[PDB]
Amino acid sequence: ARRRRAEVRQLQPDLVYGDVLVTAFINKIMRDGKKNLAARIFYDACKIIQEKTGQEPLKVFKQAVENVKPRMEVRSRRVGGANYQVPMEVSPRRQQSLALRWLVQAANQRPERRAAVRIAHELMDAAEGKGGAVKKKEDVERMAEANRAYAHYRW
Amino acid sequence: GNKIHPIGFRLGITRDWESRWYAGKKQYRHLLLEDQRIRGLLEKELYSAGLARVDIERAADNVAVTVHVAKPGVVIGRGGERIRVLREELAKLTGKNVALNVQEVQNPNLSAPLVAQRVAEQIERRFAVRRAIKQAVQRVMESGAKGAKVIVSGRIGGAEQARTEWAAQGRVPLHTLRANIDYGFALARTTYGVLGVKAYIFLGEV
Amino acid sequence: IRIKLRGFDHKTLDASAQKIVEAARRSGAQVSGPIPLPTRVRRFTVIRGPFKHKDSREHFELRTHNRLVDIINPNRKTIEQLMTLDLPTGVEIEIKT
Amino acid sequence: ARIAGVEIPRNKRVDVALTYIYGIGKARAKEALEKTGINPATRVKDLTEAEVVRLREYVENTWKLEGELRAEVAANIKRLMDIGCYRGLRHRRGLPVRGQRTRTNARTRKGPRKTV
Amino acid sequence: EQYYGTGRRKEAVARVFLRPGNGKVTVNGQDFNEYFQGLVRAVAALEPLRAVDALGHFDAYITVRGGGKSGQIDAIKLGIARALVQYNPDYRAKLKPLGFLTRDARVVERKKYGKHKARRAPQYSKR
Amino acid sequence: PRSLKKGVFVDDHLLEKVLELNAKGEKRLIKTWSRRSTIVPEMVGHTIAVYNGKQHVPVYITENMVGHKLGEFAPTRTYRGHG
Amino acid sequence: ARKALIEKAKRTPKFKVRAYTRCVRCGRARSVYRFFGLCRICLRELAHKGQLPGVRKASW
Amino acid sequence: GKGDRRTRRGKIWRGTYGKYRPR
RNA sequence: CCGGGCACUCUAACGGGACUGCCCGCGAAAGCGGGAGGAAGGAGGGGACGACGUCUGGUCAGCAUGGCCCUUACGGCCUGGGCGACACACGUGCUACAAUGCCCACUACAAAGCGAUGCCACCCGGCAACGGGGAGCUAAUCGCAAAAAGGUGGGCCCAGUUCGGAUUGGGGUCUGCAACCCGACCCCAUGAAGCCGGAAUCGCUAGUAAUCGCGGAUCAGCCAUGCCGCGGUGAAUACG
Ligand SMILES: [Mg+2]
Ligand SMILES: [Mg+2]
Ligand SMILES: [Mg+2]
Ligand SMILES: [Mg+2]
Ligand SMILES: [Mg+2]
Ligand SMILES: [Mg+2]
Ligand SMILES: [Mg+2]
Ligand SMILES: [Mg+2]
Ligand SMILES: [Mg+2]
Ligand SMILES: [Mg+2]
Ligand SMILES: [Mg+2]
Ligand SMILES: [Mg+2]
Ligand SMILES: [Mg+2]
Ligand SMILES: [Mg+2]
Ligand SMILES: [Mg+2]
Ligand SMILES: [Mg+2]
Ligand SMILES: [Mg+2]
Ligand SMILES: [Mg+2]
Ligand SMILES: [Mg+2]
Ligand SMILES: [Mg+2]
Ligand SMILES: [Mg+2]
Ligand SMILES: [Mg+2]
Ligand SMILES: [Mg+2]
Ligand SMILES: [Mg+2]
Ligand SMILES: [Mg+2]
Ligand SMILES: [Mg+2]
Ligand SMILES: [Mg+2]
Ligand SMILES: [Mg+2]
Ligand SMILES: [Mg+2]
Ligand SMILES: [Mg+2]
Ligand SMILES: [Mg+2]
Ligand SMILES: [Mg+2]
Ligand SMILES: [Mg+2]
Ligand SMILES: [Mg+2]
Ligand SMILES: [Mg+2]
Ligand SMILES: [Mg+2]
Ligand SMILES: [Zn+2]
Repeated sequence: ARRRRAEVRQLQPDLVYGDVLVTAFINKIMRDGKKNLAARIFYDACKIIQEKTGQEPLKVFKQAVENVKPRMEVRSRRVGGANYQVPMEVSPRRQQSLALRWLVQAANQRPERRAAVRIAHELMDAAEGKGGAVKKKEDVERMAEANRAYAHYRW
Repeated sequence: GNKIHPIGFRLGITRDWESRWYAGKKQYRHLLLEDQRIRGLLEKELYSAGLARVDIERAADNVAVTVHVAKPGVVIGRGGERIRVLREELAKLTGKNVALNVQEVQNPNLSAPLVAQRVAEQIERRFAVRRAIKQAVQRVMESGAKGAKVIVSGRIGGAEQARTEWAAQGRVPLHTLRANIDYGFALARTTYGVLGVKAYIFLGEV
Repeated sequence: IRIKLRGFDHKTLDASAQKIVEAARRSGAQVSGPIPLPTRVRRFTVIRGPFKHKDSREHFELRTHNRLVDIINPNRKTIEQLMTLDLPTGVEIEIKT
Repeated sequence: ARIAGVEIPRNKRVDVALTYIYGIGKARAKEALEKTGINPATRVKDLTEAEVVRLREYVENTWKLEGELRAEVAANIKRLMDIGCYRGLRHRRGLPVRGQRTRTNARTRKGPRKTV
Repeated sequence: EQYYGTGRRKEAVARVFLRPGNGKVTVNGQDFNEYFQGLVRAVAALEPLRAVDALGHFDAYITVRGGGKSGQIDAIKLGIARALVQYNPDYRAKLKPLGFLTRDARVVERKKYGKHKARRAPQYSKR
Repeated sequence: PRSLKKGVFVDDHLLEKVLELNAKGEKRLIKTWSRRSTIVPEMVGHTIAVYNGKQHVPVYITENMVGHKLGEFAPTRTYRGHG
Repeated sequence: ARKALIEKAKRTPKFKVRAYTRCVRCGRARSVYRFFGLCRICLRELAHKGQLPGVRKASW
Repeated sequence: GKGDRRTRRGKIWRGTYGKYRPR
């Protein structure tokens, strides 16, 4: 807000992987403050991304995450009388947030019926470079590229 | 109009109740009702005397009414006369052991509702309201008081345009709870309508 | 010997719960100490002003505290001196066996 | 149009399939499965013709269904409307019968809004 | 013989007893994993002992009252951490950087008049 | 509605007036203020003027209208439509 | 329609359902607390005065 | 289905009992 | 459960404890940044608390009150009706549109309160609303009372559906003199709109939002999905 830069909340590490990054992904799945249900679905996905592909879920998950991180985004700023889509770098804190949110949102677009499955399948295709989350990243990345001419309007 | 009643803000802190007793669920209403009729009876009669507080205590089917007043004689009567004369009328309505005492008022100018009633009475007598308040605050502070504030509201002097006039001196910390402040209010009926008088006296901070 | 103390005021309840336990522990013999029973609270919610103004309320409450004391080794050495005990007005007392 | 005048949905469990008949809810469905001794969890595409003809015969004889049930509901309202009772007025102006407010809402009895 | 600490969380309170053995754990007359089955957060109640590598050195007979399952879990996490500094006062280190020594005072905030909850204000529309 | 454990409700003062007419030779108009009263098998054939707050409605009683109240057949609200 | 009502409230009804609490102080038909016999308006008036045993402003 | 009286959840919401939520 | 014990937990009163007190650093001071100790650190979180005044704000309908008005009535009493109307229009809400779901069964963990023509354990008749009995308790004893989400399991398989519960038919329960207008509740049948909402627009910064149940006042009963409270689970984000 106005006064001072607020403090970032560090999440209590997950009990299956001891990972602060995994905890975040969990919370974005959490509807209605029902974390336990969100815990299953994600861990269930760890089960699924093991069966349909014999390797470490944490390795699947984390690599999938990196492939969704946008390095450049466009933030609107109506200078003069027109709305300019100013290109901006994305801080790692936001790169994390946007990748995770999109990753879960991309999951909820898929046609597979169980939540456990979708999370797996998106995380599966994400590390392999596909999936709606990576589609959104590439989009937002080209938009900032397209508007490279407004580099001098950056804050 | 935003300020809180300064009495209820201090109950159990700097000010003590005026009906001190326990009662279960099924009797509270009936006992309180009598406490209203009794106050109703006395405050009606004892204005002449200069009523300051009507304390009430209870045990079983009996009640001690400790009545503070500046003129004990108007309460006492001729030799002990009136003090009992009411006690029969009192116990007529009460129908029980009415222990009707009379307590001294050390300084009547350090009694808020007394100061109020006085001023309210004065303005029923066409008295200079601007003056009247300035005097009461002046008399209260001479009585060694630590603070004083007096407010009069309504058709002051008979003017069709209503006006709220006030005066204060020393300290009157209404935001403090440890600050002991007496408050009293009196209604001044006239030919042109109701006038309201409030009194704020700051005795001392405990 | 079951003395139960009910009152709107605990400063008088605990003060009287002193005077009671003091007397029978003096005049023999055993009194099981003053236990502070949980207080029963009757809260009232009221609209501040007389007309409309719904979203402005004031909070009131009525706190009937409770105390309990026992006399373990009774004996009528106490049964008359307790019968002569200066009880405040804001308190109700019960006796049992 | 197997039973009872309606052809109940195949590939669905026999208990729910009966609810697609006018006159039968889940309740009368739980009933006819004991009273005929048929497994509620099996599909209708898996019903024995024996199990069929029994469930059919029972249900058509124990309860009033389709057109007849619709007939009495109609007959019940027709009279209420004709005697001139309040219940009849509300059926004749198409307004809510069960004492609801009519200042707002009531959209199911009236139909879509006719603005002004 | 016995090592004790009081653990509390919101409305939950935990009395916990650490007594050496094979590593058994019991909560309210029930086995730990039995009273906390299907809750992932339960593995965090056994957290402080892992900060001092005493996983199976102590057993635990624990009761718990008030609050909820995960509230009760944090109370447990506090009392078994409490009990360690009584068994080993030199265990203050490597248990406080993990902050296990402290009790988080965050409780359900009061519902206010004029709001639907503690802060959720009723929706409004001027013109 | 009214519990079957209790009785079929007529105001009695009206039920009285009905029976007296059946004996002495029916029938004339009945001014009543009992909308809460149940129509009853003895009331059949008469014509009872039921007050709705403003006027008494001339109501012929038949067989098909037995279980209802007298008030259902005397409308309380005036309404001819909108606009 | 006030004084004939504050007196109609006192007398016993023809049926028990017709019993309704009025404020024993001012006669207010609405918001009447059984425990005091008072309406929320009078309740707040006396409680501030201190003329209500034990009754004090709540805070938590 | 906090509004459907013919369910467990529905009678909970109403605060009532019956065949579908017995005691 | 009994002996026993007050340890613990609690209960409810009285105290302690936080003061930038202490180290490093920047400072003219006040302070600010960081460290330690410590349950808590820089107002620890919430409440109570609202300056002179503003709005000729609201309230003659809670009450008071000047004055103006009515007098077989503009007073008063009663029966019925209305305040619940309905071509429509707005605000605040409830329940939804479903698979992070819905249903059935079994199994857990709260807090605050209330309760003598009052709460009603248990028992038996009814699918049930309930009804008959009947134990206890002026209640840290007895009861409302099950917390619900959660948990183990089984069903449903993407369909206007086992989603959704409106509307209507019918049979009943309860209160109350009396449920036509015009009560709630129960059971069978009926199973509407609704596939996430145009322009527009509201709230919330941490135990918060979201979501789940629970109690109280008023009150015969109840149109409470309202209000005032209480715990359970429990986020995202603040560049500026
Ligand atoms: Mg996206
Ligand atoms: Mg509101
Ligand atoms: Mg059907
Ligand atoms: Mg209705
Ligand atoms: Mg209507
Ligand atoms: Mg487990
Ligand atoms: Mg809450
Ligand atoms: Mg508004
Ligand atoms: Mg009149
Ligand atoms: Mg009057
Ligand atoms: Mg009534
Ligand atoms: Mg009332
Ligand atoms: Mg349903
Ligand atoms: Mg002790
Ligand atoms: Mg600071
Ligand atoms: Mg302050
Ligand atoms: Mg004006
Ligand atoms: Mg008036
Ligand atoms: Mg006037
Ligand atoms: Mg009416
Ligand atoms: Mg109205
Ligand atoms: Mg609503
Ligand atoms: Mg909603
Ligand atoms: Mg359909
Ligand atoms: Mg449709
Ligand atoms: Mg359906
Ligand atoms: Mg019907
Ligand atoms: Mg009705
Ligand atoms: Mg669909
Ligand atoms: Mg939704
Ligand atoms: Mg919408
Ligand atoms: Mg804020
Ligand atoms: Mg829900
Ligand atoms: Mg509720
Ligand atoms: Mg209640
Ligand atoms: Mg009620
Ligand atoms: Zn009143």
